[PDB]
Amino acid sequence: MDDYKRILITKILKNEVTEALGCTEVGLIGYAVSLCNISDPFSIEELTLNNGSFKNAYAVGVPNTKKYGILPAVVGGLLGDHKNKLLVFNGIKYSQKLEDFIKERLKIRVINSPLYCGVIKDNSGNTFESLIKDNHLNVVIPKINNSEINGSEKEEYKNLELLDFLEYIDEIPEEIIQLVEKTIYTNNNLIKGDFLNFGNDCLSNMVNKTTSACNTRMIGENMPAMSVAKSGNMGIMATLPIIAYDYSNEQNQEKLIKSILLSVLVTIYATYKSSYLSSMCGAVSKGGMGAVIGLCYYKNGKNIKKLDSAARTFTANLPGIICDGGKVGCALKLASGCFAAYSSLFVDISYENGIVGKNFKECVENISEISKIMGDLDSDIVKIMSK
Amino acid sequence: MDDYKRILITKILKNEVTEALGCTEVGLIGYAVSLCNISDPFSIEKIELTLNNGSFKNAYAVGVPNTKKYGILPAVVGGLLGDHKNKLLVFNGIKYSQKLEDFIKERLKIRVINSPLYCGVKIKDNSGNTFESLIKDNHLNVVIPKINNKLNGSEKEEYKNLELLDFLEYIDEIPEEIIQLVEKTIYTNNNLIKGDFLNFGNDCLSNMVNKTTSACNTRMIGENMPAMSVAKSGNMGIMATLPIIAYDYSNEQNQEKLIKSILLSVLVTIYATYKSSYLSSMCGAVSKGGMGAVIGLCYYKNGKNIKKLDSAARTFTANLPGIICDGGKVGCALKLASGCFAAYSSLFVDISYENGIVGKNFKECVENISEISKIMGDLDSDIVKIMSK
Ligand code: SF4
Ligand code: SF4
Repeated sequence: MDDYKRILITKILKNEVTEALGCTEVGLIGYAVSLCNISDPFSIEELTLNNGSFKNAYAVGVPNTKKYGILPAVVGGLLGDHKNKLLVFNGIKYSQKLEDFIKERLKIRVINSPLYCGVIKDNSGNTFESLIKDNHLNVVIPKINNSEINGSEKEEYKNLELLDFLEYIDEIPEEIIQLVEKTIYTNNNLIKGDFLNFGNDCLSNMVNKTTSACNTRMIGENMPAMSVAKSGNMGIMATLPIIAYDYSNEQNQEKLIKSILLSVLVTIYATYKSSYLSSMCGAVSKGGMGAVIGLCYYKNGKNIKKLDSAARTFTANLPGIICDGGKVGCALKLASGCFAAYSSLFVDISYENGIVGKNFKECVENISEISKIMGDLDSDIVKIMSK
Repeated sequence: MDDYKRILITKILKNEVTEALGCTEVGLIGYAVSLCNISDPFSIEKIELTLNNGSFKNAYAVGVPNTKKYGILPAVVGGLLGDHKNKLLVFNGIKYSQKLEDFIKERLKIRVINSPLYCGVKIKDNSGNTFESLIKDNHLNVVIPKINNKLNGSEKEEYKNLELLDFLEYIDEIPEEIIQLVEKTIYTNNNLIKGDFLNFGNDCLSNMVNKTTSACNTRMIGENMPAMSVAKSGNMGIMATLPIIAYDYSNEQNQEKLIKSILLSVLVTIYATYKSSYLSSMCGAVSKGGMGAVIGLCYYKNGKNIKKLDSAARTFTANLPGIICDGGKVGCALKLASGCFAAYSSLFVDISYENGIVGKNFKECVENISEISKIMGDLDSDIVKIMSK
């Protein structure tokens, strides 16, 4: 209908929906290490990360290494090129000898701060330092210019309503339809085998597929994930429950496309609302709100009261949860999210009950404010993991 | 097993496992209001209820018995229509009058404070008379007027130094009094099941979530039915017992096995509560009762297996940590439902200790969970600040 709304939503969809090869933090570490440009990787005789980064990278698989941790990311950066940027681990040939070489020399130190990735000395004596700072991945020392969006457009998207999202998925551009199809493609390709299949009912398949794709993204497979806001697990949480619900129901193409589009709209909105960093698991919360709105739209159509009830039951169900770092166990958390979505399709919770919001907007507002309240917990998380 | 261990375990089980009629916060509010002993409630000009963060949180959206209503204002009306001599049972035998609710709604000015349990009522009437009442610290102690009511640590600390092996050996030589306690617990909690709350199938976990949420919803809406509570947290007891009851209902139908598993669940729940010595806005009921329930479920499925119980604890710790305690509500049941999930998912998945906050065994898992609860702190003030809108 409206013009400014369609163009803003289309632009933000083209912006937020990207492809991230696995965990972004190991990718950033490898990119910084390749920016150090060590000529002979075996000639090395210095990594500084913030609490959240060290947490997320302590037990996550690095692409094309079949290993977990920060040392594989550093070795892959050594064996990578700066021109690949966040895809620094592409085309590499992992050498166990270089891993064993760097293990004795890689001295890592953690700091309490926002995003900070600062790196090495060689046999000759030369020292090469590099730094990547701020929430937006901005290189400060290699100065290699290279996603952002100005605040006015984000603010205009925050001023949208659920009705606007319902109207947008009825007048979808062809580029956005193909984007949704490519998203479903990338995230469905992440399903490899069984990870948590405990039945043949709908929620069984939902949990199975979601946990399998999350585990695939975690174990360091060389398969990209269609991420929203550079959080791949958030995109998995937003898309896969809806995919598996559609698989166990009508097997509808356009219906699933529209439901996932509304899910992504809700996810982008929630991420915009949760403007502050948080140690609360933002991926689970936001992706699950998106997924439950999409599932309610698939079940009841364009029904405002049903979507409000789903958001209320979700807010009452699984609010507040720790983001203890990218891990194989993260899949389990997403599994819980699936539950929180399905349970919200059959339960009504009054607005008075606790932190529950009065509608979709107020639910998202309350969840975002509580995420702001839970605050900086990454310091204590890193202190715990070190033991 | 050792003798001192068995005697301590029996004492602590008979101590923590009590019967709570629930809805204790609205009951406290109604009792404080009834201590004013208002003969004619309709002569009031302004009421001033003062609650602490925790009390206002837990009583904001809980059902009041014999009122069929939710909130603090129904509790205030029920206290006005009650007698102080009824103590916490001010709401028994009452006939709720919508007219008195509509009258008091215009005059009830509630104010929140940052303190331990505090319920102070200050009522004025048309004549000019003022009636004050106050309840401080524990529940049972009214200060205005001065009807005092007083509420060892060595036993708690000795219980903290036990191992899961002690709990496994105790459920093999159980005294008869403790067996009767477990059976009465199962009876009380199965009687709390009233209808369906989240039944979307006839499979095992469907029954688990359904029955658990049904009994929690029954305890929440203000029914005058007692609940077998552990550490006076009824939802904790439901979370610890009912998942095991429902898994046994959908599997082997074994009596002594279910008794032993629920006893181990209660042991693990009490242990987790003892370890989390500091207050937290994190949902302690879900966490502790679910740790008990998942240990009991692992004991029912795989028996006396240390690695199996370790894996269950690891997957549980990785699964659903840090849920909010946003006040006693109908939605609380949903959280408990999630707990069921968090337990069942741990019976078929192993999570390495390297994955995040997970500990190397059960003991370390509980220790990390307790430390994170201690770190999260109060936060209830901001919770009520959010709820007030
Ligand atoms: S818990 Fe959620 S936010 Fe934290 S690492 Fe896992 S997927 Fe990401
Ligand atoms: S939300 Fe959890 S901690 Fe809070 S009252 Fe309900 S069961 Fe207890």
